[PDB]
Amino acid sequence: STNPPPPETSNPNKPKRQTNQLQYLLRVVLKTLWKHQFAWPFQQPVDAVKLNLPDYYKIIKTPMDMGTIKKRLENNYYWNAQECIQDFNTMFTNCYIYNKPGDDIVLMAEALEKLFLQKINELPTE
Amino acid sequence: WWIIPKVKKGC
Repeated sequence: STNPPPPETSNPNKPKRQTNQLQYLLRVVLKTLWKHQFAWPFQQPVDAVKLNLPDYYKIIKTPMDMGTIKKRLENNYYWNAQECIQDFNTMFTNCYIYNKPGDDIVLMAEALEKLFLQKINELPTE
Repeated sequence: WWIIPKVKKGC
């Protein structure tokens, strides 16, 4: 009936590094997706209270959104690029699981996922 | 913005 707290985005006990793949994920992948016409429902955690989705978090136990991913990248929360990629994949899969295939949100997620894959296919070598 | 949340957007 309430929203859960949003995912953690900062942790001073985790080691921190910057890598060229993590920089690409932030400056190319995240930035490109954020600017997309269909990004707005994905820029913050799903507000199941405001959107009147009382079962959202009864079904989705691993919420993820691009606002969280951005702040995780900015806080050097991720050590491996694959951690970040997994969060993007979780965000898309949540949307496909909760919603129905003809819903506008799913059409939006599919277009963003296509763009995501196009950018991930160009991920630079480490 | 949503006409029906998730189902139909209005923008």
